[PDB]
Amino acid sequence: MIQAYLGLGSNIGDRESQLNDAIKILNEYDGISVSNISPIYETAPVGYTEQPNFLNLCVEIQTTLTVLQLLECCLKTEECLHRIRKERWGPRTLDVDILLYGEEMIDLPKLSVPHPRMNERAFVLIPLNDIAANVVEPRSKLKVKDLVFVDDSVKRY
Ligand SMILES: Nc1ncnc2c1ncn2[C@@H]1O[C@H](COP(=O)(O)CP(=O)(O)OP(=O)(O)O)[C@@H](O)[C@H]1O
Ligand SMILES: Nc1nc2nc(SCc3ccc(F)cc3)[nH]c2c(=O)[nH]1
Ligand SMILES: [Cl-]
Ligand SMILES: [Mg+2]
Ligand SMILES: [Mg+2]
Ligand code: NA
Ligand code: NA
Repeated sequence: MIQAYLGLGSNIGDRESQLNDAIKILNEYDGISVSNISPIYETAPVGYTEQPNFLNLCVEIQTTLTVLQLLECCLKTEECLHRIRKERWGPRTLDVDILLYGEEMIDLPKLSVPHPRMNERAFVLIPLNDIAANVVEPRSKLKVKDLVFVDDSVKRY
């Protein structure tokens, strides 16, 4: 059994209902057991143009899946939630990102763990710190509580 952390996001549709449904679906896969869920935060979009605000959270799982098996479950969950994939990025019903998989470092064309952008994302680190403050991010070798930073664009929902 591996302790892993997922980052979830939604910025279109009924954001909160979609996040809750996603967690339930994730938990229903054999080999994934949801053990903790952060508070939900409303967050300003980063890395693109002006877009509707996100609801973001983090989830702790105990898994017996390999990290690629896990990734398949994450992407299937997005499909259950009807996520649209057009030529250009836009708002999405659900995004399920693998943040951390134990202390492992994976670099494959289809999978990068720890997530390559997490250490500079408040919408990740603030909810992650609520459930994983003492977990080590293996690239930096820092605990989450030593990466997190204050960011007024991330608010409790
Ligand atoms: N840690 C990770 N978690 C989830 N998908 C990952 C991943 N590392 C790589 N991927 C790949 O990323 C592909 C595109 O996923 P998307 O969800 O569209 C990116 P995004 O989550 O919108 O952007 P972001 O990575 O900047 O958060 C997936 O099909 C998967 O193969
Ligand atoms: N707050 C926040 N910003 C995030 N930026 C990304 S990737 C660029 C992007 C893609 C589509 C979109 F509509 C807005 C921004 N994912 C995010 C997330 O989950 N939360
Ligand atoms: Cl969508
Ligand atoms: Mg994603
Ligand atoms: Mg993402
Ligand atoms: Na399960
Ligand atoms: Na790579």
